[PDB]
Amino acid sequence: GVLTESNKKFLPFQQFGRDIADTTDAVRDPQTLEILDITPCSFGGVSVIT
Amino acid sequence: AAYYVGYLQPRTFLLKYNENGTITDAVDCALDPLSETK
Amino acid sequence: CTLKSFTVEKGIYQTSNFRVQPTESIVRFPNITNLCPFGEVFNATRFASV
Amino acid sequence: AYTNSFTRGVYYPDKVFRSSVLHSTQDLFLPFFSNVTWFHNPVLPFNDGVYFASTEKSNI
Ligand SMILES: *[C@@H]1O[C@H](CO)[C@@H](O[C@@H]2O[C@H](CO)[C@@H](O)[C@H](O)[C@H]2NC(C)=O)[C@H](O)[C@H]1NC(C)=O
Ligand SMILES: *[C@@H]1O[C@H](CO)[C@@H](O)[C@H](O)[C@H]1NC(C)=O
Ligand SMILES: *[C@@H]1O[C@H](CO)[C@@H](O)[C@H](O)[C@H]1NC(C)=O
Ligand SMILES: *[C@@H]1O[C@H](CO)[C@@H](O)[C@H](O)[C@H]1NC(C)=O
Repeated sequence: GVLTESNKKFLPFQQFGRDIADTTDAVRDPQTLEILDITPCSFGGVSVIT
Repeated sequence: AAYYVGYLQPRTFLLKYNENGTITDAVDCALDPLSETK
Repeated sequence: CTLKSFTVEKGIYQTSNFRVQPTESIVRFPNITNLCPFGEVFNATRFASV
Repeated sequence: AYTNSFTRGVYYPDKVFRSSVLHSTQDLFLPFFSNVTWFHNPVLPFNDGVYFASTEKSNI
């Protein structure tokens, strides 16, 4: 994915968050206690206008 | 001084998380039929 | 090559998918910790017999 | 010395952070509204798990 800085606050024993559909989005960095998010890489369909 | 000792069983629970990620309420599944519905 | 012909009518058509490929890999294990006392063994005062 | 267990013994099943989620899980737990043995010494069977609660002020 695409890691980025996050404004979410974890809990001091908690490792990594999840979502409603059981998908991982928030991963804590192991060394630094900064919080990182996950955004999937861009994709889509290609169409031809002719 | 006083102390209480119980025991643990493998029964399905339902948990309710909050905005910060703290467990605030839990419901048993095999206690009474209303909780079975829940 | 999608509509198997040489003439294409006016409209909109879907051909393929657009996708972004990853650039590199980053692995961050937990911080380092309790070492093994190997230097105690080799730099000892005296060694036992066989 | 039987005492009602009320609703206690709830512990975090694993290490995941969910917000406003009603996720339900299957694991070992203390049953709701059970009987616990009030004590005031001997050996006890461990079995699978145990919910040990203590009220004291002398740390003994
Ligand atoms: C492993 O842990 C040490 C100590 O927690 C980290 O060292 C700290 O790094 C921060 C980063 O800005 C500094 O502000 C502290 O002053 C450092 N403390 C010490 C005692 O050195 C170290 O960075 C961690 N390892 C990695 C790879 O990040
Ligand atoms: C979550 O944490 C914030 C931090 O101050 C606090 O204000 C809020 O009350 C907490 N939420 C609950 C449900 O306690
Ligand atoms: C023993 O001590 C010397 C002196 O510093 C050091 O260079 C050497 O690495 C030590 N031996 C081991 C096995 O670490
Ligand atoms: C606890 O023990 C009392 C006395 O024996 C009994 O009346 C009660 O039904 C018991 N509770 C449970 C949940 O078994």
